[PDB]
Amino acid sequence: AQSFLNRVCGVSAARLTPCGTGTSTDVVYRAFDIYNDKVAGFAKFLKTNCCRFQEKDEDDNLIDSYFVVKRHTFSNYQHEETIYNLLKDCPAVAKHDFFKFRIDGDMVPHISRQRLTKYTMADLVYALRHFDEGNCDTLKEILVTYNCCDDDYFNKKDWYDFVENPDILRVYANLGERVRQALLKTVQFCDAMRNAGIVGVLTLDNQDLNGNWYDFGDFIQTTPGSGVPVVDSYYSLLMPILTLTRALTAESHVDTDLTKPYIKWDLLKYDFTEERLKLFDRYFKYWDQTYHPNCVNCLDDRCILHCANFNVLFSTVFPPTSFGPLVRKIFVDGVPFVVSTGYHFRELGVVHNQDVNLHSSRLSFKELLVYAADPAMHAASGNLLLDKRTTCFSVAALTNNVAFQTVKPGNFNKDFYDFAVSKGFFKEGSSVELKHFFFAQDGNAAISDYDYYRYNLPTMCDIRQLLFVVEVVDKYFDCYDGGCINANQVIVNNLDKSAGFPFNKWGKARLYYDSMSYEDQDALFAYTKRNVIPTITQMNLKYAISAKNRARTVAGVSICSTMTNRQFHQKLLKSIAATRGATVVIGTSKFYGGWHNMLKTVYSDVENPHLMGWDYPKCDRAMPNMLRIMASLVLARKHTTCCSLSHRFYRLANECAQVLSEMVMCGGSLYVKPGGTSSGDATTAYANSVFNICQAVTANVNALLSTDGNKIADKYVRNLQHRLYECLYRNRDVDTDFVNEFYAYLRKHFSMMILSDDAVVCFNSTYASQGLVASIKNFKSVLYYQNNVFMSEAKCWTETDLTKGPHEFCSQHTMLVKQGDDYVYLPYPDPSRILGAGCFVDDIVKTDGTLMIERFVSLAIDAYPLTKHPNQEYADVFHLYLQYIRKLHDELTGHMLDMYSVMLTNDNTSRYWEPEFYEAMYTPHT
Amino acid sequence: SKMSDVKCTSVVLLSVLQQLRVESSSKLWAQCVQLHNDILLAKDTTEAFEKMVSLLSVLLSMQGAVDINKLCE
Amino acid sequence: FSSLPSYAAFATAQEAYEQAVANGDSEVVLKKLKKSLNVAKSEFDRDAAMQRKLEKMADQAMTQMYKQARSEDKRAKVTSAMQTMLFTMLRKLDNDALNNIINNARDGCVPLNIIPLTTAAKLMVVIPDYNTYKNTCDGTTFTYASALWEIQQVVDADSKIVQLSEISMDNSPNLAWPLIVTALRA
Amino acid sequence: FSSLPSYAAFATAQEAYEQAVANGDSEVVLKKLKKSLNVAKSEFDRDAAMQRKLEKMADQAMTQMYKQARSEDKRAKVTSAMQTMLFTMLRKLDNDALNNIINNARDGCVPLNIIPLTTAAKLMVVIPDYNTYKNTCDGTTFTYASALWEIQQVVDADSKIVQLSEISMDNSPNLAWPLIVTALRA
RNA sequence: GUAGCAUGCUACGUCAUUCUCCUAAGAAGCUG
RNA sequence: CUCAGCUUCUUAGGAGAAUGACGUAGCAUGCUAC
Ligand SMILES: Nc1ncnc2c1ncn2[C@@H]1O[C@H](COP(=O)(O)OP(=O)(O)OP(=O)(O)O)[C@@H](O)[C@H]1O
Ligand SMILES: [Mg+2]
Ligand SMILES: [Zn+2]
Ligand SMILES: [Zn+2]
Repeated sequence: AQSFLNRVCGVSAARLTPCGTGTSTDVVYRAFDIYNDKVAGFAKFLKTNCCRFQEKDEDDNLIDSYFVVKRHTFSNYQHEETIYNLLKDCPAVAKHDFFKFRIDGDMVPHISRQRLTKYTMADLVYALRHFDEGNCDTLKEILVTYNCCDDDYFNKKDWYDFVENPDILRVYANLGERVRQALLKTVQFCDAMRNAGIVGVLTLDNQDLNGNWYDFGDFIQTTPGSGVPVVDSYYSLLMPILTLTRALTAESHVDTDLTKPYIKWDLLKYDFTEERLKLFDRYFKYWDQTYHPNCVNCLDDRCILHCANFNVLFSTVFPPTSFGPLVRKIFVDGVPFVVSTGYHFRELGVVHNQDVNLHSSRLSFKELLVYAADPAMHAASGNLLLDKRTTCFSVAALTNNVAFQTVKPGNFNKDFYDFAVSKGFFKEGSSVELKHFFFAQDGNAAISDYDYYRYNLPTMCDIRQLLFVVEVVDKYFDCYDGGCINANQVIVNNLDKSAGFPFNKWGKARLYYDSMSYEDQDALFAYTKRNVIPTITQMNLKYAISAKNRARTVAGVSICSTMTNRQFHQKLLKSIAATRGATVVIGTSKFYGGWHNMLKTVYSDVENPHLMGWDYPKCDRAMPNMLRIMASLVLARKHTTCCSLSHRFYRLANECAQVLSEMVMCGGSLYVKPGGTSSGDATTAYANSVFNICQAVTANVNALLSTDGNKIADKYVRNLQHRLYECLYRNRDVDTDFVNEFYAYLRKHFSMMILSDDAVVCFNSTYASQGLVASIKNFKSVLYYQNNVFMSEAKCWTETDLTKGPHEFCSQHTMLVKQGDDYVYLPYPDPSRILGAGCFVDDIVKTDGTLMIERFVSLAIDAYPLTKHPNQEYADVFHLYLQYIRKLHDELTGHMLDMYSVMLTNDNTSRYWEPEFYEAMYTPHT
Repeated sequence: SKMSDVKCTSVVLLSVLQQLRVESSSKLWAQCVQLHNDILLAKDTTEAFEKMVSLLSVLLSMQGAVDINKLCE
Repeated sequence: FSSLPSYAAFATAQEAYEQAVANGDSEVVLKKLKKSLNVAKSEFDRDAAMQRKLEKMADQAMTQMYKQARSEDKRAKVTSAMQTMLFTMLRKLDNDALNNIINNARDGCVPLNIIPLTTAAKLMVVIPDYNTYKNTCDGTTFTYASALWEIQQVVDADSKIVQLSEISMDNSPNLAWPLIVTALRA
Repeated sequence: FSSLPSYAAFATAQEAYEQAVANGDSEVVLKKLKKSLNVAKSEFDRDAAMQRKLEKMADQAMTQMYKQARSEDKRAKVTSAMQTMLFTMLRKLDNDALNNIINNARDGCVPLNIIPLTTAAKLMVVIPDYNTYKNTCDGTTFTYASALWEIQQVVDADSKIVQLSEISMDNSPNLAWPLIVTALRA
């Protein structure tokens, strides 16, 4: 073996310790992206052909430099020689050494390479894309072998989590430079092999962690002056890492290095189109598709989604004070107003209002509404603010003193607690115990809850994958009828709700829905279809009972935006709510056999079913901007016949300016939302359902493409993945003939039941074990790398038996019971929840049972199913509720008789303390 | 069943404190509210009783507002 | 739904029809009396329906008024009703520490600041009489909240430190009560 | 209706029915006018119903009109109110520096985030603890956003004025963090 | 064949309730 | 102080259906009178 080592390192003076066993191939198990005619996908392949050899420096030790000395046939060897000879000059390439050594009796060509790391960029993207703590040693080695973080940092509890410790981000950023180096050297490679007349496909698995490209077996020579690197399969699998590691962090420094002062961009610079184009031509020069810096010039929703995915990466370079509304000085009646005549979106680029009405004449109700909704004069007349409680940019402080709001403790119903403890409840060792209380918070409640947006990192997403997942997700929404409706066709449940800031100062939403007639509402909706209206959204504090002391703030979005978003999405949302049997079960009641119908729907002919499910850790705040934009797009695909491209883009811009990243008023002070859906917009539940379906489809795609493909014995599935890879990374336009095929495959082997962040799935278990459909590990990985949150074993679950049913959905457990001579699924809630609801109330008057009997009637309606629970105390909960309702009625009758010499007339109320009235709530008749 | 009674007592006591306008003192209100929250999510009984001691002491400090001589009975 | 003038006529018509069927009158007379019945009954039923609707309206108004009155009562006496419940539950718990501190507060021996719980504890108490002082303190130890605290400082009501030996039965009038005792956890 | 002229006709019927029935003679005529009374009643009832319907609609119309009026009035109110707010928040503009920054812009269009950062005459730092206070806001003057901010007043979470000498590492616990320092542009 | 009465039936006006649907309003509960 | 979904209870209005009843028009049959 000495001769082989000498030949390998003959030219290099460096030493060489053989990792292999005497000129024997070393076992290599990496993440080679592959696309052959009989194989496809981006999966961990056991390719054992390289002979890794390491270099030893003085004070013998092994640095991260290896010689990957593999063997090739003579024809491939000659082709590699010719291709390399035309790429020697370029520095973004490995210094190949081609040698001819006899092994036994013939000259097998021993091609070799120099100064190559142990892992490639494919391994880096695979470990960060498919990350399960059960097996993540490759990410450990990558982060420890490049000084990103000390090894001992891996002993921390939840080191990988983006919520338990945000410091993990600081670790990932240490990789960014390397990426941003290998993200630039590739361009050189491209350029070189475009000027050398070489055409081929660039793959991540042919690039080591310092940028060198070390494989030329798949290149053919076109005439010099021509040549096309195909980076669709490279820049798309590497795309989500460029924001996870903040690769373009060395772009805010002069000379673009980490050891120089940040560039001092003039405050007035709002249009960065030129810098965006320079960045695109610098890092993504050979991206085959047209990149529009401003998305107002984009062609279709699949283009507004391509160039917006680059603006989430190029907009992490520009200062955070350049975004938000662009203010211009208009003149009304002579007085100069300052108004938002545009918006510099972090994603949609710079957008200018089509009709900026400077030198106006007079302002009517709609004009005053648009001028008072936007934060132009709110942050133009307001003390500069440096609120250091939040890590989110603070624009201004409207008032002269900060406002601190506390959360009250929640009254206590002594009567019900006495009754329960007199009926044998609330003991030691009982399974049913109080765990739901009205928690209280200090004066930093609202701001501390709003500070949870720090989990909302700026996420760039794999675009070639999202542009297909969006087609499939719309396929899931293909059965609805949606569009734009007039002002007189809008249905609003409560007009007695807040109008948002500053409209909550003068009245409720009723006063702004009735004051301006349908004509003004339609004018305001057609205004948003060609103008961007920024708005302010309070962060109100929610007073609700829970088993955790989270504050649960909710965005009180402004009326000027809620009106228009309703007028835009109402038909589609109502059509989503009013259809039964669909994947989205919003609007489907759990009573009158609805739960059983849903459960049997999820089981729609799944070959080997057994369910799983999930609850996003923090959906509202952790949601990325790209996924929210995609949700707002696929909910606007129903307007193909009513709204043009420009109108739909301006509606997307309005939605982004009013929901996605809008400056909130969290206690008399304007802040800046990093991103993510606000939990007060007109499409919160349905947008969450869209995002959930998108994550599920992405998990399916990653599980079907991350399979080896050689061991798939189902020909149809093998070809399904072989065409899925083509439709993702080779095809460019929507392929309906395969989009519907894959949608059918999912709906067959992967059932779903989506209600916002609640998801129940009835995947075909045998396939999931095989790897042909999304398991729960796949969903965890997808959430990790796309949604930049880690999902632990407290939101997931998996029920191997259908009879028991889903472990939880909407916090209601499921049980199979014999009622009506047929086994039916009944949802029983958590008994502790019901006892807590009874014992603890919001208002002091709710602690007097006689006043609130309907409270207990409704609580018994919700708690009846426990009566059939095997545990005796679970049924005792419902029986106790019935007895307490009877006791309350007796007390009410006695009080009426004593206070007034009149007896309570009519006795229709005898139903409430008899179980018949509550079994009728789960009989499928009505 | 004292474990499930200290939590209700803590809720009642924090309500009583909030009625005494201890909420208009951010530092003391933060102390008492954190004590109450820790009492609620307590799986032990003795620890909840020590936090109950502290909360009741918060109530006792306000001698003027609460007369515990003739209304303790 | 009786006591109305229509029900009397209806009952008389019922009695007349009963007498007719007893006599087995002819079908023509039977029909005539049956229609006299049906008209009297049709009047009484209408009147009784009016009475029933009026009564249901009155009952709903009365119960709404009762709701209003009891809600106003519940809101009015909300402060004292919460303290009574608090002390009832405190007595029910019957813990040693809570009972001890409540008894001390009965005599006025309140704490100046929250009672700490750690070894590095700073507890300040007010001792307004020598009776409570001797009951609670004996030497250089202090009993409070079922806890032992070491007397670190004992300052009079005029901010003057007092040597421990000075406080005696014969020296009690000399000191200006109350005392303030600062102690640590033992 | 009760006063409707058709009532008179009905009355006549009843009057005749109250007269001829008293006589109880002439046979056929008694049977005839009874039907006429049924004719007298029916139409009258019908007319009554019609009138009642009209009355109901009239009431509804009035209510609707009244409702509209209220809305209009409220609309106007808000309009005026909203105008006032704008005017107020228009006058608080530091129009000198605001006009300077607008004119210095390339096309009169500048971000909103830089308006407070460049024309605001008062900074207001909310400091959650003391380490942050000494890091950023220390001294009687400091620098934020390239300006010389003069600390004008420090208040705590209770709105209690805090003298700059009270903010110390040793004395920090006894303060009610956060602190709201309302600096001023020099 | 006309007048009157009786039984039945079809249609319309009138009411009596019961049920269903729904238009709106109020109170409350649960779900993401 | 939010955005949607479902459920219970209460009140008012409208329509329809079921049964009970009155009145009128028409048809079948029966009866008194000429
Ligand atoms: N009261 C609400 N108002 C509006 N939206 C809500 C409300 N509660 C929940 N949501 C919306 O539903 C989604 C999830 O609600 P959920 O109650 O599960 O909170 P969560 O954010 O999932 O918190 P966690 O999972 O950590 O308990 C939220 O993401 C929010 O957008
Ligand atoms: Mg959740
Ligand atoms: Zn485009
Ligand atoms: Zn449309």
